[PDB]
Amino acid sequence: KCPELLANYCDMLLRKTPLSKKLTSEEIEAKLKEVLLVLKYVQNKDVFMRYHKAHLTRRLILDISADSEIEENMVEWLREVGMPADYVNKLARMFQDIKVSEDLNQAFKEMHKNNKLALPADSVNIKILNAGAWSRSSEKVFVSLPTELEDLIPEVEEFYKKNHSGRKLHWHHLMSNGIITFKNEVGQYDLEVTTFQLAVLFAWNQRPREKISFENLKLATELPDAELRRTLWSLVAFPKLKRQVLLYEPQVNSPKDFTEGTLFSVNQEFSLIKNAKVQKRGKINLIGRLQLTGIVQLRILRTQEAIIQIMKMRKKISNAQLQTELVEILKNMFLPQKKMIKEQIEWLIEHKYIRRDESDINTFIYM
Amino acid sequence: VVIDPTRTISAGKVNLGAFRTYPKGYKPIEDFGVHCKQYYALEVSYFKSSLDRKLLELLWNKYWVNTLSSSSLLTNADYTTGQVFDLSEKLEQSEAQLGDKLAKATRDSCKTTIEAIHGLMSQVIKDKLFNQINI
Repeated sequence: KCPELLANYCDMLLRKTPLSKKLTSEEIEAKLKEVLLVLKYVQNKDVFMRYHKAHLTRRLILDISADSEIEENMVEWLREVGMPADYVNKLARMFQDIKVSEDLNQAFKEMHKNNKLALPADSVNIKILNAGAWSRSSEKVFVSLPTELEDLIPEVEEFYKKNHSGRKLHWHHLMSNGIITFKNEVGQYDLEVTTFQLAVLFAWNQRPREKISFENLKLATELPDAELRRTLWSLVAFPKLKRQVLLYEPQVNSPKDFTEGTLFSVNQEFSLIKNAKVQKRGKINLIGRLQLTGIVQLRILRTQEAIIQIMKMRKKISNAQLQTELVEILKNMFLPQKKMIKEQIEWLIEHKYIRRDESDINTFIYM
Repeated sequence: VVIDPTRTISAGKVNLGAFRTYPKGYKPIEDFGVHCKQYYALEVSYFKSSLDRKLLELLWNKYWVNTLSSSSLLTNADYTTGQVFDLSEKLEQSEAQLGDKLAKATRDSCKTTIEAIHGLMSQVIKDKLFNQINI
């Protein structure tokens, strides 16, 4: 089915994700409701849910949402249309964390305003979100941040420790964004870049334009090898760009791979001009749509007769007791998840092998 | 026939259960299950031939120590109390009916009394044999 493509339509309606500037009025929201109806009719909703979660994370972590009330009501609309409760709970937790992060940033700006840090207190924003819902990966990659940001992370860590002692903050450099100022001769144009792109651009800043090799860049940025190449793809193969900021590639080739020992160098007189006419006060966004962050059928047959065995052993049981006995029995086999047990639960009740008690919503009766 | 091997092994008594069922249509306790109306229970009894009886008695004869050291009626006290309680219920039912079951109640009471007097007789015989020697 369409799945992800349909999710793209949502990205074109709920917020200005990229080319979604075509917004007319609130009636489009009604059209979104129709899309929700499609989500009811179609199958394979896991991909759609994952795409929607990724789009929401990309929109919220960048503050590019066209509307706020529509985004808040989208959770209720999705819950009404029918979706797993885990996704709804994760969305609610993400929204609550985003709400709390505004107050945290305001408190940080209001309190730390005498140390002067490095940049002005009105130019640094801190957004701390819970890692149990807003993230899934747990891998840390060095970025070798510049000296300007080397005095801001410790201050944020100290403030978080003072206010909410008991939790550890693990900074995620992939989702961070910022604006840098260039001085490429004719026109000084602001550029929006992530942490890795900022490090790559600032590596060739301690000695004018000059020229550096791939090995030197890798040894300076200290990035995770192959991922560094991906960052280069953002600075050498920017789509719909008249002239890239880092207009170099040595032996041509392609930004995908085969970098080898290419000598990339920044173009001092690069023609990075908005509308190709006088880049006096231009601004270029280079982040783009990055948003960086036992076969099943033979295995599902294992647990159903296990549930039926638990039921045939004892007629009366509760939900918690059923879960405890099921996980007690199935330890020798694979470790059960939560989604599989739930799926088996309504597969059993839909086959009317068990009866849901009317007085008690959790009590089950064998047949 | 339905039996429970694990409970039979653990407890020590067999779990023989003989069941017939009421046919469909005739409509006229959680242990029995949820279809207690559809199926019912039956009593169980056993038999053995004269040759089987002789062979079983002669084989069980190599149990003399337990035979004269069992001292029954001290191990089956719960069974006898339950039997007396069921006797009281059956007697009440028979009295209500009189206002037959009386014969069944009499037979059950006779069985329990015979068992009790058999236990007393074995105890008396053991006392006569063991405790009345060498002053």
